[PDB]
Amino acid sequence: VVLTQTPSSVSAAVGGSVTISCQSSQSLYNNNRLAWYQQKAGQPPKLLIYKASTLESGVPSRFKGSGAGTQFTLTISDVVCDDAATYYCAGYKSNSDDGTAFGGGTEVVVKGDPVAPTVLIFPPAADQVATGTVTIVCVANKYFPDVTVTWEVDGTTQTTGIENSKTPQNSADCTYNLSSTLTLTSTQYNSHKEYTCKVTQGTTSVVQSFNRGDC
Amino acid sequence: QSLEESGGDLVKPGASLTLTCKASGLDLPSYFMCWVRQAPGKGLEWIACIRSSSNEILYYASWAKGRFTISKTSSTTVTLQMTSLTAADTATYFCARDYFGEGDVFYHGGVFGLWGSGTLVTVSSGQPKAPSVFPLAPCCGDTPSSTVTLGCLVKGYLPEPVTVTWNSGTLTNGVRTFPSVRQSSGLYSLSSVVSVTSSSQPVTCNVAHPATNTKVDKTVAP
Ligand SMILES: CC(=O)N[C@H]1[C@H](O[C@H]2[C@@H](O)[C@@H](CO)O[C@@H](O[C@H]3[C@H](O)[C@@H](O)[C@H](OC[C@@H]4O[C@@H](C(O)O)[C@H](O)[C@@H]4O[C@@H]4O[C@H](CO)[C@H](O)[C@H](O[C@]5(C(=O)O)C[C@H](O)[C@@H](NC(C)=O)[C@H]([C@H](O)[C@H](O)CO)O5)[C@H]4O)O[C@@H]3CO)[C@@H]2O)O[C@H](CO[C@@H]2O[C@H](CO)[C@@H](O[C@@H]3O[C@H](CO)[C@H](O)[C@H](O)[C@H]3O)[C@H](O)[C@H]2O)[C@@H](O[C@@H]2O[C@H](CO)[C@H](O)[C@H](O[C@]3(C(=O)O)C[C@H](O)[C@@H](NC(C)=O)[C@H]([C@H](O)[C@H](O)CO)O3)[C@H]2O)[C@@H]1O
Repeated sequence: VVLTQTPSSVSAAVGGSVTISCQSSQSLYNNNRLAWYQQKAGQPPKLLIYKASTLESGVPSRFKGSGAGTQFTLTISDVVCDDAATYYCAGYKSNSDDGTAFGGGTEVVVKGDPVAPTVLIFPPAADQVATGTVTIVCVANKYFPDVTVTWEVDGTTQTTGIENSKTPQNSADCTYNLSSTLTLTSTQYNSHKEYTCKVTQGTTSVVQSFNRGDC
Repeated sequence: QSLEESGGDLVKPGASLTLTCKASGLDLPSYFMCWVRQAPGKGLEWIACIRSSSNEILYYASWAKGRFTISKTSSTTVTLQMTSLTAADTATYFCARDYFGEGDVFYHGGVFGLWGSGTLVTVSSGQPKAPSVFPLAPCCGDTPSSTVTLGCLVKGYLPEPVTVTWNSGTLTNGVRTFPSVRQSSGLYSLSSVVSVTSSSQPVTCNVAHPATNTKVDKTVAP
Protein backbone atom coordinates (compact mmCIF):
# COMPACT_ATOMS: atom_id res chain seq x y z
CA VAL A 1 0.00 0.00 0.00
CA VAL A 2 1.10 3.57 -0.69
CA LEU A 3 -0.25 6.64 1.06
CA THR A 4 -0.19 9.96 -0.78
CA GLN A 5 -0.07 12.76 1.83
CA THR A 6 -0.88 16.35 0.75
CA PRO A 7 0.15 19.09 1.05
CA SER A 8 3.84 18.47 1.90
CA SER A 9 3.97 21.93 3.51
CA VAL A 10 1.36 24.32 4.98
CA SER A 11 1.30 27.64 6.86
CA ALA A 12 -1.47 28.68 9.30
CA ALA A 13 -2.10 31.67 11.59
CA VAL A 14 -2.69 31.13 15.34
CA GLY A 15 -6.41 30.39 15.87
CA GLY A 16 -6.70 29.39 12.17
CA SER A 17 -7.13 25.92 10.69
CA VAL A 18 -5.00 23.31 8.92
CA THR A 19 -6.32 20.50 6.69
CA ILE A 20 -4.15 17.50 5.72
CA SER A 21 -5.30 14.83 3.21
CA CYS A 22 -4.18 11.19 2.92
CA GLN A 23 -5.06 9.08 -0.14
CA SER A 24 -4.30 5.33 -0.23
CA SER A 25 -3.57 3.24 -3.34
CA GLN A 26 -5.97 0.51 -2.10
CA SER A 27 -8.84 0.25 0.36
CA LEU A 28 -7.58 -0.02 3.95
CA TYR A 29 -8.60 -2.93 6.23
CA ASN A 30 -12.25 -2.49 7.27
CA ASN A 31 -12.18 0.90 5.45
CA ASN A 32 -10.79 2.51 8.64
CA ARG A 33 -7.16 1.61 9.52
CA LEU A 34 -5.58 5.01 9.11
CA ALA A 35 -3.82 6.81 12.01
CA TRP A 36 -2.35 10.32 12.39
CA TYR A 37 0.93 11.23 14.11
CA GLN A 38 2.68 14.37 15.39
CA GLN A 39 6.49 14.50 15.35
CA LYS A 40 8.88 17.04 16.86
CA ALA A 41 12.69 17.12 16.61
CA GLY A 42 14.52 14.60 18.84
CA GLN A 43 11.32 12.64 19.72
CA PRO A 44 9.37 9.66 18.31
CA PRO A 45 5.92 10.33 16.77
CA LYS A 46 2.97 10.91 19.11
CA LEU A 47 -0.27 9.10 18.16
CA LEU A 48 -3.16 11.63 17.70
CA ILE A 49 -6.00 9.78 15.92
CA TYR A 50 -6.51 6.04 15.24
CA LYS A 51 -9.12 3.93 13.42
CA ALA A 52 -9.55 7.01 11.14
CA SER A 53 -11.22 9.20 13.85
CA THR A 54 -10.73 7.88 17.44
CA LEU A 55 -8.76 10.35 19.61
CA GLU A 56 -5.96 8.90 21.75
CA SER A 57 -6.32 9.67 25.45
CA GLY A 58 -4.98 13.14 26.38
CA VAL A 59 -5.32 14.58 22.84
CA PRO A 60 -7.59 17.68 22.51
CA SER A 61 -10.90 17.78 20.52
CA ARG A 62 -9.06 20.39 18.39
CA PHE A 63 -7.78 17.38 16.36
CA LYS A 64 -10.47 15.78 14.13
CA GLY A 65 -10.12 12.58 12.07
CA SER A 66 -12.49 11.83 9.20
CA GLY A 67 -12.73 9.75 6.01
CA ALA A 68 -13.29 6.14 4.93
CA GLY A 69 -11.84 3.58 2.51
CA THR A 70 -9.17 5.40 0.47
CA GLN A 71 -9.56 9.07 1.45
CA PHE A 72 -8.78 10.42 4.90
CA THR A 73 -8.26 13.86 6.43
CA LEU A 74 -6.89 15.42 9.60
CA THR A 75 -8.23 18.86 10.49
CA ILE A 76 -6.57 20.82 13.29
CA SER A 77 -8.82 23.64 14.58
CA ASP A 78 -7.88 26.63 16.83
CA VAL A 79 -4.19 26.26 16.00
CA VAL A 80 -1.79 26.92 18.92
CA CYS A 81 2.01 27.35 18.73
CA ASP A 82 2.54 23.84 20.21
CA ASP A 83 0.96 22.41 17.00
CA ALA A 84 4.00 23.50 14.92
CA ALA A 85 5.39 20.10 13.90
CA THR A 86 5.57 17.40 11.24
CA TYR A 87 2.46 15.18 10.81
CA TYR A 88 2.20 11.68 9.30
CA CYS A 89 -0.60 9.36 8.16
CA ALA A 90 -0.11 5.59 8.72
CA GLY A 91 -2.31 3.00 6.95
CA TYR A 92 -2.75 -0.78 6.95
CA LYS A 93 -4.16 -3.34 4.45
CA SER A 94 -3.11 -6.76 5.75
CA ASN A 95 -0.45 -8.95 7.32
CA SER A 96 1.59 -9.05 4.07
CA ASP A 97 4.35 -7.37 2.04
CA ASP A 98 3.94 -3.58 2.11
CA GLY A 99 0.86 -4.14 4.29
CA THR A 100 1.58 -1.10 6.48
CA ALA A 101 2.73 2.27 5.10
CA PHE A 102 3.60 5.80 6.23
CA GLY A 103 2.71 8.95 4.28
CA GLY A 104 5.48 11.29 3.11
CA GLY A 105 4.81 13.87 5.85
CA THR A 106 3.41 17.39 6.21
CA GLU A 107 5.23 20.31 7.89
CA VAL A 108 2.91 22.63 9.81
CA VAL A 109 4.43 26.10 10.15
CA VAL A 110 2.43 28.32 12.56
CA LYS A 111 2.46 32.07 11.70
CA GLY A 112 3.04 33.67 15.12
CA ASP A 113 3.25 37.47 15.51
CA PRO A 114 6.46 38.79 13.92
CA VAL A 115 9.65 39.56 15.90
CA ALA A 116 12.99 40.95 14.67
CA PRO A 117 16.14 39.04 15.55
CA THR A 118 18.84 40.09 18.01
CA VAL A 119 22.29 39.03 16.73
CA LEU A 120 25.40 37.81 18.54
CA ILE A 121 28.79 37.23 16.99
CA PHE A 122 31.29 34.92 18.66
CA PRO A 123 34.93 35.29 17.79
CA PRO A 124 37.00 32.08 17.80
CA ALA A 125 38.48 30.91 21.05
CA ALA A 126 42.28 31.17 21.29
CA ASP A 127 42.42 27.33 20.89
CA GLN A 128 41.11 27.33 17.32
CA VAL A 129 43.86 29.09 15.34
CA ALA A 130 46.44 26.61 16.71
CA THR A 131 44.48 23.72 15.09
CA GLY A 132 44.94 25.25 11.57
CA THR A 133 41.26 25.71 10.74
CA VAL A 134 39.21 28.35 12.56
CA THR A 135 35.40 28.76 12.65
CA ILE A 136 33.42 31.82 13.64
CA VAL A 137 29.87 31.53 15.00
CA CYS A 138 26.94 33.90 14.57
CA VAL A 139 23.56 33.38 16.21
CA ALA A 140 20.14 35.03 15.66
CA ASN A 141 17.59 34.80 18.46
CA LYS A 142 13.82 34.85 19.00
CA TYR A 143 12.68 35.67 15.47
CA PHE A 144 9.86 35.24 12.95
CA PRO A 145 9.58 35.05 9.97
CA ASP A 146 12.72 33.42 8.42
CA VAL A 147 16.03 35.23 7.73
CA THR A 148 19.01 34.92 5.40
CA VAL A 149 22.66 35.47 6.42
CA THR A 150 25.67 37.09 4.75
CA TRP A 151 29.32 36.96 5.82
CA GLU A 152 31.86 39.70 4.97
CA VAL A 153 35.62 39.73 5.65
CA ASP A 154 37.20 43.18 5.12
CA GLY A 155 33.94 44.30 3.47
CA THR A 156 34.01 41.55 0.77
CA THR A 157 31.13 39.00 0.70
CA GLN A 158 31.78 35.29 1.31
CA THR A 159 30.61 32.36 -0.86
CA THR A 160 32.18 29.22 0.71
CA GLY A 161 32.93 27.93 4.24
CA ILE A 162 29.40 28.71 5.52
CA GLU A 163 26.95 26.48 7.44
CA ASN A 164 23.54 27.45 8.89
CA SER A 165 21.26 25.56 11.27
CA LYS A 166 17.78 26.51 12.53
CA THR A 167 15.85 25.57 15.69
CA PRO A 168 12.25 24.30 15.47
CA GLN A 169 9.49 26.81 16.25
CA ASN A 170 9.03 27.61 19.92
CA SER A 171 5.92 25.90 21.34
CA ALA A 172 5.09 29.04 23.43
CA ASP A 173 5.65 31.90 20.90
CA CYS A 174 6.38 30.38 17.42
CA THR A 175 9.89 31.91 16.96
CA TYR A 176 12.90 30.34 15.31
CA ASN A 177 16.54 30.64 16.36
CA LEU A 178 19.43 30.30 13.93
CA SER A 179 23.16 29.59 14.15
CA SER A 180 25.48 30.24 11.19
CA THR A 181 29.20 29.39 11.07
CA LEU A 182 32.05 30.64 8.84
CA THR A 183 35.07 28.43 8.47
CA LEU A 184 38.52 29.51 7.29
CA THR A 185 42.17 28.40 7.31
CA SER A 186 44.35 30.06 9.98
CA THR A 187 46.39 31.81 7.23
CA GLN A 188 43.11 33.31 5.87
CA TYR A 189 42.01 34.35 9.40
CA ASN A 190 45.42 35.83 10.33
CA SER A 191 45.49 37.88 7.07
CA HIS A 192 42.17 39.77 7.29
CA LYS A 193 40.84 41.96 10.18
CA GLU A 194 37.15 43.12 9.94
CA TYR A 195 34.78 40.07 10.22
CA THR A 196 31.07 40.62 9.79
CA CYS A 197 27.78 38.80 10.13
CA LYS A 198 24.73 40.36 8.40
CA VAL A 199 21.28 38.90 9.12
CA THR A 200 18.30 40.09 7.03
CA GLN A 201 14.50 39.78 7.57
CA GLY A 202 13.07 41.27 4.35
CA THR A 203 13.29 45.02 5.07
CA THR A 204 15.16 44.95 8.43
CA SER A 205 18.86 43.96 8.74
CA VAL A 206 21.17 43.45 11.74
CA VAL A 207 24.91 43.62 11.19
CA GLN A 208 27.29 42.49 13.92
CA SER A 209 31.07 42.69 13.70
CA PHE A 210 34.47 42.39 15.39
CA ASN A 211 38.14 43.10 14.60
CA ARG A 212 40.71 40.32 15.00
CA GLY A 213 42.83 40.68 18.12
CA ASP A 214 40.60 43.34 19.73
CA CYS A 215 41.56 41.12 22.70
CA GLN B 1 6.05 0.59 29.54
CA SER B 2 9.18 1.49 27.75
CA LEU B 3 10.89 0.18 24.67
CA GLU B 4 14.65 0.73 24.64
CA GLU B 5 16.31 -0.03 21.32
CA SER B 6 20.01 -0.84 21.22
CA GLY B 7 22.63 -1.72 18.59
CA GLY B 8 24.69 -0.04 15.90
CA ASP B 9 28.17 1.50 16.16
CA LEU B 10 29.24 3.20 12.92
CA VAL B 11 29.70 0.41 10.34
CA LYS B 12 31.37 0.06 6.95
CA PRO B 13 29.18 -0.44 3.83
CA GLY B 14 28.77 -4.17 3.22
CA ALA B 15 28.54 -5.05 6.89
CA SER B 16 25.80 -6.64 8.95
CA LEU B 17 24.38 -5.48 12.24
CA THR B 18 21.75 -6.57 14.76
CA LEU B 19 19.44 -4.24 16.68
CA THR B 20 17.56 -5.32 19.82
CA CYS B 21 14.46 -3.92 21.54
CA LYS B 22 13.97 -4.61 25.24
CA ALA B 23 10.53 -4.10 26.75
CA SER B 24 9.83 -2.97 30.33
CA GLY B 25 6.45 -3.64 32.00
CA LEU B 26 4.90 -5.44 28.99
CA ASP B 27 5.22 -8.86 27.23
CA LEU B 28 5.96 -8.70 23.47
CA PRO B 29 4.69 -12.03 21.91
CA SER B 30 0.90 -11.24 22.12
CA TYR B 31 1.20 -7.88 20.25
CA PHE B 32 2.35 -6.91 16.78
CA MET B 33 5.82 -5.43 17.33
CA CYS B 34 7.33 -3.49 14.44
CA TRP B 35 10.55 -1.69 13.43
CA VAL B 36 10.36 1.74 11.75
CA ARG B 37 13.18 4.05 10.57
CA GLN B 38 13.83 7.69 9.79
CA ALA B 39 16.82 8.92 7.77
CA PRO B 40 18.25 12.30 8.76
CA GLY B 41 15.85 15.03 7.59
CA LYS B 42 13.51 12.57 5.88
CA GLY B 43 10.26 10.70 6.54
CA LEU B 44 9.24 7.58 8.43
CA GLU B 45 9.65 4.25 6.65
CA TRP B 46 7.94 1.09 7.99
CA ILE B 47 10.14 -2.05 7.94
CA ALA B 48 8.43 -5.15 9.44
CA CYS B 49 6.06 -6.52 12.18
CA ILE B 50 5.99 -9.73 14.18
CA ARG B 51 3.57 -11.46 16.54
CA SER B 52 5.34 -14.49 18.11
CA SER B 53 2.49 -16.27 19.97
CA SER B 54 -0.44 -18.34 18.60
CA ASN B 55 0.15 -18.57 14.81
CA GLU B 56 3.46 -16.76 14.28
CA ILE B 57 2.88 -13.85 11.81
CA LEU B 58 5.70 -11.92 10.06
CA TYR B 59 5.48 -9.30 7.36
CA TYR B 60 7.98 -7.02 5.69
CA ALA B 61 8.40 -4.03 3.38
CA SER B 62 9.26 -4.98 -0.21
CA TRP B 63 12.71 -3.39 0.13
CA ALA B 64 13.35 -5.16 3.48
CA LYS B 65 12.46 -8.83 2.79
CA GLY B 66 15.53 -10.88 1.86
CA ARG B 67 17.94 -8.35 3.41
CA PHE B 68 16.55 -7.64 6.89
CA THR B 69 15.13 -10.31 9.21
CA ILE B 70 12.80 -9.58 12.12
CA SER B 71 12.63 -12.09 14.97
CA LYS B 72 11.95 -12.74 18.66
CA THR B 73 14.80 -13.89 20.95
CA SER B 74 12.83 -13.69 24.26
CA SER B 75 9.43 -12.76 25.74
CA THR B 76 10.74 -9.16 26.23
CA THR B 77 13.05 -8.81 23.17
CA VAL B 78 12.61 -8.48 19.38
CA THR B 79 15.55 -8.17 16.96
CA LEU B 80 16.32 -6.89 13.49
CA GLN B 81 19.17 -8.56 11.60
CA MET B 82 20.33 -6.21 8.87
CA THR B 83 22.62 -7.37 6.10
CA SER B 84 24.53 -5.89 3.14
CA LEU B 85 24.18 -2.42 4.71
CA THR B 86 24.61 0.65 2.49
CA ALA B 87 24.95 4.40 3.18
CA ALA B 88 21.18 4.85 2.60
CA ASP B 89 20.45 2.62 5.60
CA THR B 90 21.83 5.40 7.87
CA ALA B 91 18.84 6.36 10.00
CA THR B 92 17.36 6.24 13.50
CA TYR B 93 15.68 2.81 13.92
CA PHE B 94 12.62 2.87 16.16
CA CYS B 95 10.75 -0.06 17.70
CA ALA B 96 6.95 0.18 18.25
CA ARG B 97 3.74 -1.70 19.14
CA ASP B 98 0.96 -1.93 16.53
CA TYR B 99 -2.15 -2.21 18.73
CA PHE B 100 -5.39 -0.47 19.66
CA GLY B 101 -8.20 -1.53 22.02
CA GLU B 102 -11.98 -1.39 21.62
CA GLY B 103 -13.72 -2.66 24.76
CA ASP B 104 -13.40 -6.45 25.25
CA VAL B 105 -11.36 -6.72 21.97
CA PHE B 106 -7.85 -6.02 20.59
CA TYR B 107 -7.03 -4.97 17.04
CA HIS B 108 -4.08 -3.51 15.14
CA GLY B 109 -3.21 -1.78 11.88
CA GLY B 110 -0.78 1.12 11.57
CA VAL B 111 -1.69 2.24 15.13
CA PHE B 112 1.65 2.87 16.88
CA GLY B 113 0.79 4.15 20.37
CA LEU B 114 4.01 2.95 22.07
CA TRP B 115 7.52 3.76 20.71
CA GLY B 116 11.11 3.59 21.97
CA SER B 117 13.56 6.55 21.76
CA GLY B 118 15.62 5.08 18.87
CA THR B 119 19.14 3.86 18.06
CA LEU B 120 21.16 5.62 15.38
CA VAL B 121 22.80 3.33 12.85
CA THR B 122 25.45 4.98 10.74
CA VAL B 123 26.85 3.34 7.65
CA SER B 124 29.93 5.12 6.35
CA SER B 125 33.53 4.40 5.37
CA GLY B 126 34.72 7.29 7.61
CA GLN B 127 36.70 6.82 10.85
CA PRO B 128 35.00 7.85 14.15
CA LYS B 129 36.04 11.21 15.64
CA ALA B 130 35.37 12.80 19.01
CA PRO B 131 34.38 16.50 18.89
CA SER B 132 36.72 19.41 19.47
CA VAL B 133 34.78 21.66 21.89
CA PHE B 134 35.37 25.43 22.08
CA PRO B 135 33.78 28.11 24.31
CA LEU B 136 31.55 30.78 22.74
CA ALA B 137 31.79 34.20 24.44
CA PRO B 138 31.31 37.85 23.36
CA CYS B 139 34.33 39.86 22.19
CA CYS B 140 36.38 41.09 25.13
CA GLY B 141 36.31 44.79 24.08
CA ASP B 142 32.49 44.88 24.75
CA THR B 143 31.03 46.36 27.98
CA PRO B 144 29.79 43.72 30.48
CA SER B 145 25.96 43.72 30.49
CA SER B 146 23.23 42.61 32.96
CA THR B 147 22.51 39.36 31.06
CA VAL B 148 24.93 37.51 28.77
CA THR B 149 24.77 34.83 26.11
CA LEU B 150 27.48 32.17 26.32
CA GLY B 151 27.79 28.88 24.48
CA CYS B 152 29.68 25.80 23.30
CA LEU B 153 30.77 25.02 19.78
CA VAL B 154 30.97 21.25 19.23
CA LYS B 155 33.14 20.94 16.08
CA GLY B 156 33.97 18.07 13.74
CA TYR B 157 32.56 14.80 15.16
CA LEU B 158 31.44 11.46 13.67
CA PRO B 159 29.13 9.60 13.98
CA GLU B 160 26.00 11.26 15.37
CA PRO B 161 24.61 11.78 17.92
CA VAL B 162 26.13 14.13 20.50
CA THR B 163 24.12 15.32 23.51
CA VAL B 164 24.64 18.74 25.14
CA THR B 165 23.44 19.54 28.65
CA TRP B 166 24.27 22.51 30.97
CA ASN B 167 25.43 22.12 34.63
CA SER B 168 24.50 18.39 34.53
CA GLY B 169 20.90 19.19 33.44
CA THR B 170 20.05 21.58 36.27
CA LEU B 171 20.29 24.71 34.09
CA THR B 172 17.40 24.15 31.59
CA ASN B 173 15.90 27.63 31.10
CA GLY B 174 17.44 29.94 28.49
CA VAL B 175 19.09 27.00 26.61
CA ARG B 176 19.10 26.85 22.80
CA THR B 177 20.77 23.78 21.26
CA PHE B 178 20.84 23.88 17.46
CA PRO B 179 20.59 20.88 15.05
CA SER B 180 23.80 19.35 13.75
CA VAL B 181 25.10 20.17 10.25
CA ARG B 182 27.23 17.90 8.08
CA GLN B 183 30.38 19.35 6.50
CA SER B 184 31.69 18.65 2.98
CA SER B 185 34.30 16.38 4.65
CA GLY B 186 31.65 14.27 6.45
CA LEU B 187 32.08 15.51 10.02
CA TYR B 188 29.26 17.07 12.03
CA SER B 189 29.36 20.45 13.86
CA LEU B 190 26.83 21.73 16.44
CA SER B 191 26.18 24.84 18.65
CA SER B 192 24.50 25.32 22.03
CA VAL B 193 23.99 28.71 23.73
CA VAL B 194 22.48 29.83 27.03
CA SER B 195 21.38 33.12 28.62
CA VAL B 196 22.16 33.99 32.22
CA THR B 197 22.34 36.99 34.54
CA SER B 198 26.09 37.74 34.88
CA SER B 199 26.27 37.52 38.72
CA SER B 200 25.27 33.82 38.57
CA GLN B 201 28.33 31.63 38.55
CA PRO B 202 29.91 29.88 35.89
CA VAL B 203 28.06 27.98 33.21
CA THR B 204 29.44 24.56 32.22
CA CYS B 205 28.34 22.72 29.09
CA ASN B 206 28.52 18.90 29.16
CA VAL B 207 29.06 17.34 25.70
CA ALA B 208 28.53 13.58 25.57
CA HIS B 209 29.49 11.47 22.50
CA PRO B 210 28.62 7.84 23.37
CA ALA B 211 29.95 6.57 19.97
CA THR B 212 33.57 7.29 21.12
CA ASN B 213 32.78 7.04 24.88
CA THR B 214 33.94 10.70 25.17
CA LYS B 215 32.23 13.12 27.55
CA VAL B 216 33.65 16.68 27.61
CA ASP B 217 32.92 19.35 30.26
CA LYS B 218 33.64 23.01 29.34
CA THR B 219 33.27 25.96 31.66
CA VAL B 220 32.71 29.32 30.03
CA ALA B 221 33.45 32.78 31.38
CA PRO B 222 32.64 36.24 29.94
C1 LIG C 1 -12.50 -2.36 15.20
C2 LIG C 1 -13.31 -2.21 13.95
O1 LIG C 1 -12.78 -2.31 12.85
N1 LIG C 1 -14.60 -1.95 14.14
C3 LIG C 1 -15.53 -1.78 13.03
C4 LIG C 1 -16.42 -3.01 12.81
O2 LIG C 1 -15.51 -4.12 12.66
C5 LIG C 1 -16.04 -5.41 13.01
C6 LIG C 1 -16.16 -6.20 11.73
O3 LIG C 1 -14.86 -6.36 11.14
C7 LIG C 1 -16.72 -7.57 12.07
C8 LIG C 1 -17.12 -8.38 10.83
O4 LIG C 1 -17.01 -9.78 11.10
O5 LIG C 1 -15.67 -8.22 12.78
C9 LIG C 1 -15.38 -7.69 14.07
O6 LIG C 1 -14.25 -8.47 14.50
C10 LIG C 1 -14.08 -9.10 15.80
C11 LIG C 1 -15.19 -8.97 16.82
O7 LIG C 1 -15.57 -7.60 16.98
C12 LIG C 1 -14.68 -9.53 18.15
O8 LIG C 1 -15.79 -9.57 19.04
C13 LIG C 1 -14.09 -10.94 18.02
O9 LIG C 1 -12.99 -11.15 18.96
C14 LIG C 1 -13.26 -11.55 20.28
C15 LIG C 1 -13.56 -12.91 20.34
O10 LIG C 1 -14.52 -13.14 21.54
C16 LIG C 1 -14.12 -14.21 22.14
C17 LIG C 1 -14.95 -15.40 21.71
O11 LIG C 1 -16.31 -15.07 21.89
O12 LIG C 1 -14.60 -16.51 22.50
C18 LIG C 1 -12.51 -14.37 21.74
O13 LIG C 1 -11.74 -13.66 22.75
C19 LIG C 1 -12.32 -13.88 20.57
O14 LIG C 1 -10.97 -13.19 20.41
C20 LIG C 1 -9.81 -13.08 19.46
O15 LIG C 1 -9.20 -14.38 19.46
C21 LIG C 1 -8.52 -14.73 18.24
C22 LIG C 1 -8.01 -16.17 18.28
O16 LIG C 1 -8.93 -17.07 17.64
C23 LIG C 1 -7.38 -13.75 17.98
O17 LIG C 1 -6.42 -13.82 19.05
C24 LIG C 1 -7.93 -12.32 17.85
O18 LIG C 1 -6.84 -11.36 17.71
C25 LIG C 1 -6.60 -10.84 16.36
C26 LIG C 1 -5.78 -11.84 15.53
O19 LIG C 1 -6.38 -12.71 14.85
O20 LIG C 1 -4.52 -11.77 15.51
C27 LIG C 1 -5.81 -9.56 16.70
C28 LIG C 1 -5.53 -8.68 15.46
O21 LIG C 1 -4.97 -7.41 15.83
C29 LIG C 1 -6.77 -8.42 14.61
N2 LIG C 1 -6.39 -7.86 13.32
C30 LIG C 1 -6.69 -6.64 12.91
C31 LIG C 1 -6.19 -6.30 11.55
O22 LIG C 1 -7.34 -5.83 13.55
C32 LIG C 1 -7.49 -9.75 14.37
C33 LIG C 1 -8.76 -9.67 13.52
O23 LIG C 1 -9.67 -8.67 14.01
C34 LIG C 1 -9.44 -11.04 13.48
O24 LIG C 1 -8.52 -12.13 13.33
C35 LIG C 1 -10.39 -11.12 12.31
O25 LIG C 1 -11.02 -12.40 12.39
O26 LIG C 1 -7.77 -10.37 15.64
C36 LIG C 1 -8.79 -11.99 19.07
O27 LIG C 1 -9.47 -10.74 18.83
O28 LIG C 1 -13.17 -11.01 16.94
C37 LIG C 1 -13.78 -10.61 15.70
C38 LIG C 1 -12.84 -10.96 14.57
O29 LIG C 1 -13.54 -10.79 13.35
C39 LIG C 1 -15.12 -6.16 13.99
O30 LIG C 1 -15.33 -5.61 15.28
O31 LIG C 1 -17.32 -2.76 11.69
C40 LIG C 1 -18.14 -1.56 11.79
C41 LIG C 1 -19.06 -1.33 10.58
O32 LIG C 1 -18.34 -0.96 9.36
C42 LIG C 1 -18.68 -1.48 8.02
O33 LIG C 1 -18.95 -0.43 7.05
C43 LIG C 1 -18.99 -0.83 5.66
C44 LIG C 1 -19.42 0.37 4.79
O34 LIG C 1 -18.31 1.21 4.48
C45 LIG C 1 -20.00 -1.96 5.40
O35 LIG C 1 -19.76 -2.54 4.08
C46 LIG C 1 -20.91 -2.58 3.17
O36 LIG C 1 -21.96 -3.54 3.47
C47 LIG C 1 -23.17 -3.43 2.67
C48 LIG C 1 -24.17 -4.53 3.06
O37 LIG C 1 -24.71 -4.28 4.36
C49 LIG C 1 -22.92 -3.45 1.15
O38 LIG C 1 -22.98 -4.79 0.61
C50 LIG C 1 -21.62 -2.72 0.74
O39 LIG C 1 -21.18 -3.17 -0.55
C51 LIG C 1 -20.45 -2.87 1.73
O40 LIG C 1 -19.38 -2.00 1.34
C52 LIG C 1 -19.87 -3.05 6.46
O41 LIG C 1 -20.94 -3.99 6.32
C53 LIG C 1 -19.86 -2.47 7.89
O42 LIG C 1 -19.81 -3.60 8.76
C54 LIG C 1 -17.26 -0.33 12.04
O43 LIG C 1 -18.05 0.86 12.24
C55 LIG C 1 -17.61 1.96 11.41
O44 LIG C 1 -16.61 2.79 12.03
C56 LIG C 1 -16.07 3.86 11.22
C57 LIG C 1 -15.08 4.68 12.08
O45 LIG C 1 -13.82 4.91 11.44
C58 LIG C 1 -17.21 4.72 10.61
O46 LIG C 1 -17.81 5.54 11.62
C59 LIG C 1 -18.29 3.84 9.95
O47 LIG C 1 -19.42 4.59 9.41
C60 LIG C 1 -19.59 4.55 7.96
C61 LIG C 1 -19.66 3.16 7.34
O48 LIG C 1 -20.73 2.50 7.45
O49 LIG C 1 -18.66 2.70 6.73
C62 LIG C 1 -18.71 5.49 7.12
C63 LIG C 1 -19.39 5.84 5.79
O50 LIG C 1 -18.52 6.67 5.00
C64 LIG C 1 -20.73 6.51 6.10
N3 LIG C 1 -21.36 6.98 4.87
C65 LIG C 1 -21.34 8.24 4.40
C66 LIG C 1 -20.63 9.34 5.14
O51 LIG C 1 -21.91 8.51 3.35
C67 LIG C 1 -21.60 5.49 6.86
C68 LIG C 1 -22.99 6.03 7.21
O52 LIG C 1 -22.88 7.00 8.26
C69 LIG C 1 -23.96 4.92 7.64
O53 LIG C 1 -24.25 4.06 6.53
C70 LIG C 1 -25.28 5.49 8.18
O54 LIG C 1 -26.28 4.47 8.21
O55 LIG C 1 -20.92 5.10 8.07
C71 LIG C 1 -18.80 2.83 10.99
O56 LIG C 1 -19.88 2.04 10.46
C72 LIG C 1 -16.37 -0.54 13.26
O57 LIG C 1 -15.51 0.58 13.44
